[PDB]
Amino acid sequence: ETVPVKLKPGMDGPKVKQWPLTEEKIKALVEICTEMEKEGKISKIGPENPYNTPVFAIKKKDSTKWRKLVDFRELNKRTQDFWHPAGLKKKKSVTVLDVGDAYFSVPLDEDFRKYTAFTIPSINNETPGIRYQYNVLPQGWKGSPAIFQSSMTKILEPFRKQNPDIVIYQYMDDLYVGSDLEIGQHRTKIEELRQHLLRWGLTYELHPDKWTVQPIVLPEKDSWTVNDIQKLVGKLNWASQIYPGIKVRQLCKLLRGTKALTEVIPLTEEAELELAENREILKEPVHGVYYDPSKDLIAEIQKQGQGQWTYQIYQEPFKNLKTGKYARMRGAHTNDVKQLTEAVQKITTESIVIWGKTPKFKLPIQKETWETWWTEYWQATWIPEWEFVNTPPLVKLWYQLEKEP
Amino acid sequence: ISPIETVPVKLKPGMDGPKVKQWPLTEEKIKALVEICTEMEKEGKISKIGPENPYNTPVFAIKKKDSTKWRKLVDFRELNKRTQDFWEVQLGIPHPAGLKKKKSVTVLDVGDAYFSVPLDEDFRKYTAFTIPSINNETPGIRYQYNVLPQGWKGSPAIFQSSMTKILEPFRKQNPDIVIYQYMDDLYVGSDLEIGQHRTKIEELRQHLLRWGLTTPDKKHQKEPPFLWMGYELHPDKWTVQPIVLPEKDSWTVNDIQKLVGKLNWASQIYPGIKVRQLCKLLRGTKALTEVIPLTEEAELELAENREILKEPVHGVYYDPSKDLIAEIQKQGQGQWTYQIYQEPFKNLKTGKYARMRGAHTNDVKQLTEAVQKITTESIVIWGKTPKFKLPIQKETWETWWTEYWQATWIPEWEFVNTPPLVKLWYQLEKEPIVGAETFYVDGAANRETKLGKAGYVTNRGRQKVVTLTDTTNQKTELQAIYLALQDSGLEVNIVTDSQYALGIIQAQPDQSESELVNQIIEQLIKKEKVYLAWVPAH
Ligand SMILES: CC(C)Nc1cccnc1N1CCN(C(=O)c2cc3cc(NS(C)(=O)=O)ccc3[nH]2)CC1
Repeated sequence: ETVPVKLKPGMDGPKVKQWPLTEEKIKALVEICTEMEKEGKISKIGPENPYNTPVFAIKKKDSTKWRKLVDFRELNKRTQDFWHPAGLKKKKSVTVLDVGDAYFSVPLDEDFRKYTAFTIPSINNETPGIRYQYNVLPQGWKGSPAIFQSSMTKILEPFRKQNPDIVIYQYMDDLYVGSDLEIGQHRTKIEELRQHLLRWGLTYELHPDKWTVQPIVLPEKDSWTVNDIQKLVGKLNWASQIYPGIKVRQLCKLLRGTKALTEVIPLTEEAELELAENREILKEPVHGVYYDPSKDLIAEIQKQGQGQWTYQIYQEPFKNLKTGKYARMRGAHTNDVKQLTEAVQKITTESIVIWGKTPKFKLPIQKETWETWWTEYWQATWIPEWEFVNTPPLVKLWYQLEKEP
Repeated sequence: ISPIETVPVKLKPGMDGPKVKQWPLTEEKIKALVEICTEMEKEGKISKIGPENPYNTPVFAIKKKDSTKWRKLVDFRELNKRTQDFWEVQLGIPHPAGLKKKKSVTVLDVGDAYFSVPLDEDFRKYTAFTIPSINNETPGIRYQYNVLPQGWKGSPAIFQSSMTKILEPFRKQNPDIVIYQYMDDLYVGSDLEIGQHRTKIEELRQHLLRWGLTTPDKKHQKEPPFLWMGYELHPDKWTVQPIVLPEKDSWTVNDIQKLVGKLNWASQIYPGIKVRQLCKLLRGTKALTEVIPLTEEAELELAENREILKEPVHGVYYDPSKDLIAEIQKQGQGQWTYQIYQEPFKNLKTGKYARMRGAHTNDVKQLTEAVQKITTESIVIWGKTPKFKLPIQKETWETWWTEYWQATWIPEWEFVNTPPLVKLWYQLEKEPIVGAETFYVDGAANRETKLGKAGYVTNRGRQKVVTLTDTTNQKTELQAIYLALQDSGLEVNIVTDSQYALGIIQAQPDQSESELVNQIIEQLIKKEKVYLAWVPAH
């Protein structure tokens, strides 16, 4: 039978406009859709359906075989509710698998289908878009893994008992398998899981335990100039928003007088102590920070430049759950949008591994720029929420100061 | 009517069909409406009904242009606001630039198409209207629609859908033919020779006929260059049809605004169109009907525009086997002109972006924006991004982008030296300047009295303070920096606590909304080296 799925009280179906696609992408979607049409998974719809959800074609690791990807973010937020492993983060190596291919097996409630309406665009609009709706469980839709949960655990159990030292977690179309076995034995065991998964209907890795909490390193110098001290004080002052024990008084006293920026200032013992105490405070994360599951997770990113990027995940301003840095991947040398997308995906995978949810991003990129080119470098099955922001000059300056090896 | 499956139509959430009373008409209008309705009744378009229908829509009677023949119109205005929402019909029509050159083209007319597609037999009751009788007494003749009603909300969408089902087979059978649906028109073009082409068309027409959709008559046919909204489509290219400027020695505000409208649109195609002096006339206008005399300067540019508009600008069609190239020029601060072509001088399209009079930006940022706008435009027209030819050195780009706080990017491009070249007007020093004077600037203003002071004290003993009336604190802070700049040599170190100038350090803008910041920019540009240092206030 089909489970009667419905929308949250008062909500209506999504009517998100389809963004223009490149010719390659359109061709790929059309092929893919014709196939799914033949396989009875999706069906052409009429004008009596006013709903719509964005669709695009991605590519991931390993192929030319364009993968269809639908942006169900709005539908997910409108879908009724249906109401996590603490050890997954402490695993040596975690592998991700796309179990999205399993949903086509289960049919979607007929009365809900209308809401899955999506559209393949036409170049120069010389042809009306090709409208379709789902007949089965859609990939990327929250209701899919939920409905398919009964079946999912069932198929997974046999592997879980053969290997309960391994932790398996499911988020959307993904499955993260974390084990403490060494690379080879780990991967060999994963393929064992896949082979097991393949006798039903579907088809590198992370290292969580390595995610070290990096501190802030303050500059040290033989001689300090008026400007060096000034820059140090600016950053320390900002840092007092996190660590209220940080002090700039004794340093600020050295800044008394209209002296040349390049002039060298001898540090008074009192100022020297202050700097020492400050370094001690920054030696460890601020106390009392804990994750509240009933709160939205936030991820802010700053463009540090030269391929470097910094981020912080929190819920309350300054009470950071995690902070990190991302260097551009080989190849992304002239593309910011690629580095950013890669960053968002990396940060999001961590958020899932750690808290089992995707954070809401604050991206230092113009709406237009992002929306025009993010898809070209997207590889994950899911899509996180995002807002576009103006990065404050100091927040960047402070996190740039993070400790490196 | 036709033998096509009807579309399931429903009313909005919880509403009911219109129940508006029938407008009173004369024996004349009525007698007319009666005959038309008897005709439609037999064509199967409408059906005579009765009391088993509480819904009603006002029917009206009008005669057509410089003529006389009673027609009819039904005000579905109400039914429309009560009918469900449908899928959005193509609001964005194609653009000649993206049209592939077809050896033979043909445009069919299916005006009657609306009244050919059946209406959802369930929904029909809601389209009931009434032909009144002679002066509010004997009951009028009642009817309802059995076909897609003209003026009804869902008609255009439903008709388009139907046309698609019907065309799907033909399209598959012979893919070398390109069909385009637009209003009551089908623009069928192919690479076949005229004879084979005509044969296909007849097959197509006959195919539609089998479906109930009849096509044009020897009279109602579109033949010469297809006048497709402001464009004449020729086989070799497409031209811009006459955009005429009226000769009036009396111009009202309306006349001037409308004129500027036409002129502004012309700025996209025609090189050199200017309206500055025209716009100037709108200053302090007290009424649409006010007549403002054209200043000499206005009469001159209007004259120049008249000449520019009488030039043969023509575009070309799209050839997939050829590269898409877009070149940009900075036509003054903020304004950018571009032309997308495949083979030199043969443009597929041209255009220019007015200037977003921004709060705080720079040319490289603006160049980027123009680039992104063009890209989206290209992706929508050709499903491709073009190769860019930008008047900016790779070195300029690398230096700027690689250090901007915001993610920015420009697709595959190439430098084209066609002055003026966009550039970085200045670059703030990376470190303090050894030797150069150090200004400690400060401006403070009482936000309420709007009275303040802006000054500085340097390590060289130079000092100054200026009293300002009707200012704001931000203005003083900035002004402080201004004086610092004005009174300093070619190399300066400036320290301020204005984290609003900290914004200038990170973004280094070369244009702003405020005249003050602009002045500062002018000064910055003038120095050989400037080092801006921010320090926490108080
Ligand atoms: C409705 C819009 C979207 N156009 C359009 C829609 C659908 C298919 N194709 C289209 N176009 C392709 C580009 N294009 C030509 O290549 C062309 C014009 C043309 C004129 C004559 N002769 S004439 C009538 O006397 O001017 C002879 C051969 C010709 N070829 C015009 C038509």
